Amino acid sequence: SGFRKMAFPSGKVEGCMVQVTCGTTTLNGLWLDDVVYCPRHVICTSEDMLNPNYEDLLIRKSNHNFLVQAGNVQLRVIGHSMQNCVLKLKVDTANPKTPKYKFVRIQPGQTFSVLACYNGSPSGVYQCAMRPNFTIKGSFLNGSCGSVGFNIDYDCVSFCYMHHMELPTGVHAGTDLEGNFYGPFVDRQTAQAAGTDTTITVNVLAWLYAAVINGDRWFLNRFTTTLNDFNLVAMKYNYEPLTQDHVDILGPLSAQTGIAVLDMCASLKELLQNGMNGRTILGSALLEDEFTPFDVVRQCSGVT
Amino acid sequence: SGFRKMAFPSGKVEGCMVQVTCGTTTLNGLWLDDVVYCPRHVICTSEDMLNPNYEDLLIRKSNHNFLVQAGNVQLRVIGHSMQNCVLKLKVDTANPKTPKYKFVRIQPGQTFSVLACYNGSPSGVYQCAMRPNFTIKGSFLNGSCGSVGFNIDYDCVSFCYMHHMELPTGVHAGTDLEGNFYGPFVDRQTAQAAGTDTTITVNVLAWLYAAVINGDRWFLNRFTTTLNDFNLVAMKYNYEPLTQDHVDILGPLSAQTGIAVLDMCASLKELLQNGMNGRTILGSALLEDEFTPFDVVRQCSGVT
Ligand SMILES: Cc1ccncc1CC(=O)Nc1cccc2c1CNCC2
Ligand SMILES: Cc1ccncc1CC(=O)Nc1cccc2c1CNCC2
Repeated sequence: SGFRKMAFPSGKVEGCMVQVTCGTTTLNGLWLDDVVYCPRHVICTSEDMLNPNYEDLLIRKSNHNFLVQAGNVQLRVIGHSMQNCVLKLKVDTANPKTPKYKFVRIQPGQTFSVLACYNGSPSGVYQCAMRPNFTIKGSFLNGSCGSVGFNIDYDCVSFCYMHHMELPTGVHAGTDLEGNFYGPFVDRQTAQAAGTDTTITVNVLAWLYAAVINGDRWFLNRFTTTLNDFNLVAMKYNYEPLTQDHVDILGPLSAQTGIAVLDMCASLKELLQNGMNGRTILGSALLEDEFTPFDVVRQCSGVT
Repeated sequence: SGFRKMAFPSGKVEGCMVQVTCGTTTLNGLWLDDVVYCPRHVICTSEDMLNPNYEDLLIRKSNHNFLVQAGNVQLRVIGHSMQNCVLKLKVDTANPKTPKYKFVRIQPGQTFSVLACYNGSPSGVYQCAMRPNFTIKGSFLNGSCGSVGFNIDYDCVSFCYMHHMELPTGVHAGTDLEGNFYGPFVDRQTAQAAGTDTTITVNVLAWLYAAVINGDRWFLNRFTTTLNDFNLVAMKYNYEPLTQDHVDILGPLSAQTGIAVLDMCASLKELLQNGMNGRTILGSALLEDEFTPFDVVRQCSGVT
């Protein structure tokens, strides 16, 4: 029992972190096989930041300008290419610690672990969700760029995020491992609107099921609702509309607890309309949306 | 910017996890050098649980009865001994992945990361605090016993906790790595009173400083207080009394922000007396006490 905001064990990812320096800029790279992936803004100086012409800046660089260091050893760079907002530095040595891996583009509302790094060294690990507006609320300081987000399925690490930028609002933006930004963001030092965010309804319901499984049941009520009625409430409270696909994904948790999804929706409806009245659920005084239904089942079943 | 409940990178600890089986019981062990540490209750059956005579149960066991498996390879057990509530299984092979390590007994109110494991395999990592009453609010299922808590200082892992038990209340109890329980707990299947818990005042103030550093400042007020006046409020709200040692530990955060510790105490006093009024601080609707002043500085400075 107990329910925590659990991250994946970061070991397989720690073995891939390297430091990449170009000119006077240092950030993190991800070394998989004989390629090191890092944000392309490593080639920028301070004057470039506002409106960089990455193609021109990269043309002034040669393989020997990209200093890649894996802990204490130096990697020899034999190729460089830009793919969207990432640089791919071909090195002459395959990473001996390369785990089984995939590059994936996650959907908004999905969760992943971040291994925050500075100078190629891991500092900490935390779990977060990709917001519906494609930002993440991380913990990143200057030098953390190139830190990655990932999920693990037994022995396979699916890398889904590489950190690039902190928006003026203090929220974070980045790319998939092919260098495509999540959201409308560009790698420029400029104010950039992040869309209106919403609460991930299916995740809140998953977390309410986790609460019931772990003994927090005070919020269960005598009511039910419909998808239409619940969605009128979700609209008013800036929650994502619930669909039958979301109900279907909540099926295993509904079966385990015996609480029909629409009955849990009626509990969530009452919590939205009345608040918590100074009470808590799983140690939180707000409705938590950073656990997917898959996360709840995994944590509640002890998947390793 | 941003502030997260960050765990240490778990890689150095993942390399030490093994599975220990004795009879029909399987749990986790920690393999450091040529010794495997695990909870002594691995030698119990279901009838033993209520009042085990561990000395007698251990006498019926021989080295070959303790099956230790590190991933896919079997370790040869050449010695066994019980030290308090832990068993130490001497093996013929030193763990090649043994990091630099220490065994430490942490103080209540201090924080650490837990690498939850099942069958010797890591499932997830999370950060928590040792409560003032010596329990931890973890996320542990049957089979997680032997999972450990730790802190990391550059390359040295200080192991501070080994998981043993879930109390009937759903909170967790365990030992230091010498097998001494934190708190009054015994490794028996019985109802055991956990003392009255309190909120870790110095940690809440550290987290309020983290909030100010990261932009959440609405709670700052025009007031100040004294240690005596603040402690009358801490008493009423079940908070640990603040001492000059706690004020001194908050010195670096007070210096960085320019907010005197007693002025932050007056902000905390107003939050205790009036609540949050439906507002949030660092994404929380309650006063968070699982970050020490050291954690706040480490996260805010990017220590790797
Ligand atoms: C300060 C910080 C904190 C947390 N996470 C990231 C950062 C740095 C950042 O946003 N860098 C950046 C992002 C887009 C483009 C460029 C840069 C840097 N100059 C080159 C052009
Ligand atoms: C079920 C669970 C969930 C989370 N964490 C731990 C557990 C198991 C547990 O409390 N075991 C235990 C703790 C003290 C003593 C003994 C045992 C087992 N039998 C032997 C004597």
